[PDB]
Amino acid sequence: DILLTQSPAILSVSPGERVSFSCRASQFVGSSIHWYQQRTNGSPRLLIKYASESMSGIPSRFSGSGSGTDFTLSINTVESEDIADYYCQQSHSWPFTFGSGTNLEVKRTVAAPSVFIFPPSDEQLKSGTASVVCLLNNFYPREAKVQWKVDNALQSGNSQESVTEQDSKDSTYSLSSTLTLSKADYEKHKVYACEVTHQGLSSPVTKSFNRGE
Amino acid sequence: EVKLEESGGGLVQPGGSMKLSCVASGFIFSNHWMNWVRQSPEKGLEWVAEIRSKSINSATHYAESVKGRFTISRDDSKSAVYLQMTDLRTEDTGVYYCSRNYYGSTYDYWGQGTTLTVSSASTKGPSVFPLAPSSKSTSGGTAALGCLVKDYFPEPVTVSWNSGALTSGVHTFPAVLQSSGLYSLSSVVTVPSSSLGTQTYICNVNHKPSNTKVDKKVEPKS
Ligand SMILES: NC(=O)c1ccc[n+]([C@@H]2O[C@H](COP(=O)([O-])OP(=O)(O)OC[C@H]3O[C@@H](n4cnc5c(N)ncnc54)[C@H](O)[C@@H]3O)[C@@H](O)[C@H]2O)c1
Repeated sequence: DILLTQSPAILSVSPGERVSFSCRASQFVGSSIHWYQQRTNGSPRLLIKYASESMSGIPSRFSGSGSGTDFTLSINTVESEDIADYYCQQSHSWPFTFGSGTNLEVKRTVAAPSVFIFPPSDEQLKSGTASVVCLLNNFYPREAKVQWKVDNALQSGNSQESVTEQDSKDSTYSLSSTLTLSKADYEKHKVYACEVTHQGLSSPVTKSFNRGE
Repeated sequence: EVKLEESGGGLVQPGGSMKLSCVASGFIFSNHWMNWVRQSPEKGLEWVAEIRSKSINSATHYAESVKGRFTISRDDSKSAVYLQMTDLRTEDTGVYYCSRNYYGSTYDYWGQGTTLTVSSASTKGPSVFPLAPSSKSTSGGTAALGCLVKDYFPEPVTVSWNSGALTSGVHTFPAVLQSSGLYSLSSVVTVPSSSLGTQTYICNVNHKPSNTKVDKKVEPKS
């Protein structure tokens, strides 16, 4: 079977610049390389067929070239809308195979997160568990640090984080951190605090509440 | 407009069976070759099976990794293509796309995918709790609120806001597997703080494997 190698697997470019994705076939595939774009939570969308023929409705900044075993997808001016995974596929011979995909990150200016803390709902507390959520909204770059403090005691091993993929409208990330305690442990303490550090914050940001206020 | 719509995914034990369906519209179905293509973090995009036109004996072809276990079929009267999976393995887990291939070239149309989980664990429907805005969730003119969708299995759940009328500012986070073996996620949205208490915010959570369809109104607290 023909292996398609997409390397690098990750590309990061500034807006307005050109980017090129590489697809190399382990055997001759002629011109029979097709490119797909898959946005987060979306389905693959055919962009270019047969190395260089762009499909109807595809923006003109997308082009493709190559033949034999070496192929390139190019985006002449990159916008945040182009944030996606990009896959090549050969139909030179059977079975058809896909590359492993290259992810496009689009750089942007530093954006500090907006931070929000959520107490556990009264509803959940009746079930004997407390989840406390800290939200970091629409920040860049991706690196961020969240610490949980409960009556100023640093928490460990009882939180989990989730990060969105980069947003294709504003090139930012968002992050949730969820602190999970038993109701018994939750009611033993007063001050619940989420402390956030990020390149865009000149000093760490703390969001807190007092249990029952 | 071409549309492809899959269904039938969900949870099944190792060694089990499951049949996926896809209904097509917007092209002459009986002339064209229908495919299943799956996607997983480990293997990426992977062609699974194809059935060609009745005019050429409805010929079927399978990836080597599913041959002898999967059967692809079609019903042209219903514009439907099916994938009967048997003897399922953990590594068959992933998102299954219905797709048209143009006579041995491009996959030129794709469905939205249906998720298969092969696992010995049981289905569990989520609990939905509000992430209630206050002033510690108000950043100037912007407030945040959301829904915590906790303790469910398997993936996926879908979350909409105000029956899909509210999409700007929404972030539905990737699910995280908890140490209990159950998933949890939050969906949040940022809104004008002036709209708290004057506009209604409802998260619509759907977890098909448990037939969970919950609408949770998220209000500021007391
Ligand atoms: N010999 C050819 O048919 C041929 C040759 C060269 C290029 N093309 C191109 O191929 C495209 C589509 O060709 P096509 O034949 O697949 O569809 P078509 O778009 O040309 O359909 C034309 C009509 O033929 C009938 N038709 C086609 N398949 C039918 C079926 N299974 N059952 C009943 N009626 C059917 C329908 O009435 C249909 O409205 C066209 O854009 C054409 O330009 C076709």
